[PDB]
Amino acid sequence: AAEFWNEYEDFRSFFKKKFGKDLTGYQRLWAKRIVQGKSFTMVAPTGVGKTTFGMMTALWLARKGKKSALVFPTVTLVKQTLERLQKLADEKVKIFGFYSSMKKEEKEKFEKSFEEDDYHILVFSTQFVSKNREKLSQKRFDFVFVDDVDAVLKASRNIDTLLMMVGIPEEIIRKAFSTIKQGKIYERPKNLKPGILVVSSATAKPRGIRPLLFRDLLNFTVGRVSVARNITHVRISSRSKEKLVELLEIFRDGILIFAQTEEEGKELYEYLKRFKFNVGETWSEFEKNFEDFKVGKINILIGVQAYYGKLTRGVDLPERIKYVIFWGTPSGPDVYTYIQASGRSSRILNGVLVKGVSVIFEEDEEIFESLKTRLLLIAEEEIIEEAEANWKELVHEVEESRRRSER
Repeated sequence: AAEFWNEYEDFRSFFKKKFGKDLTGYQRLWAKRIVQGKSFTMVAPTGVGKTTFGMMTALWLARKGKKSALVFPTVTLVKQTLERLQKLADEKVKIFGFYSSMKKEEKEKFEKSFEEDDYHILVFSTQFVSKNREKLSQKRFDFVFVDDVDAVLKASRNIDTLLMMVGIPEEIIRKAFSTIKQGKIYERPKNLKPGILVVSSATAKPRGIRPLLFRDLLNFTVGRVSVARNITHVRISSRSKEKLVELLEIFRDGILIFAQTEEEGKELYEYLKRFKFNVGETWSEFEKNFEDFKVGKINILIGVQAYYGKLTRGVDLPERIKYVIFWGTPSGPDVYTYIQASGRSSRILNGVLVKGVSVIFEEDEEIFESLKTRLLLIAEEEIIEEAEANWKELVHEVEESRRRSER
């Protein structure tokens, strides 16, 4: 249901009349948001009417004299949307588009009204945004629809451009980021009333600190942290293979070791094999070493830190994977790789979010401190020092949480 229902049914009707069919499940949901002036990420598959909704919404906003911008990754998408719009458009609505392979006549029409603010709907690509950041940031759109997600996150300058495009002053963006950098949360001014920002998808390769400005300014998150987690993060201020040996001696079983490089991984594999530990590697034979580890044949599994890796993301065994050890912090620092990797030790099993332990071996105070603040902003989780870690109690929490799971 929706408070502001009257605007929802007014949207619902207009859609069915113009488009011809009724809003779909996702579209209804999205509809109830747009009606309330909430921005959001379109978490849905392809072919369920993502572009159609953005298009129809812009049309519905034009009736009330509100302006929209529709940003696409390709030119053909710009054309196709322009064509569809001008066919569905009424007599009043002013619609203009722009791409490089456009006629000089049609180009000047766009540039004329663009400067004169004589438009209701604008359609251009992500390239256009890169060429016209200055001019764009000087305009406020009630609705901005971004189809390409990576483009938004490729340059920190991009995020700022959209933000200002939705009526968020540059001064407020600086103060917001200045606040977020310190690790605090920024309380946007309640009298600002920004426009609607809608991002079509979520990047399979997110990067940066910038993407957090949507969280405090438009109250939505571009990135895809996990629903929830129960992980204890502990840091070891060195690379002591023997500080490691005495950890494996109490952990004993269900251990994953992520090395920065395949070279350092082999070195670590040699050392542990030399001390007669039951260890296996994943760079040579993954399918077989993981199944042995899965069945209990192998106690320790060593791998290589990679964003979309087999061991970092793919593996799904909360009942088997209890402890995650990082031989050096993922290069970057790569909080998203650390996040995915440490999540192997903690997820829902038979109605219990089991307890997981993540240990980081980092000697570089500088690199570790970066990882710490970033983990705090993204996953709202902290990393404790070895001296605050009660290993016996941690091992207990790991075993006890997997009994309450069997219940």
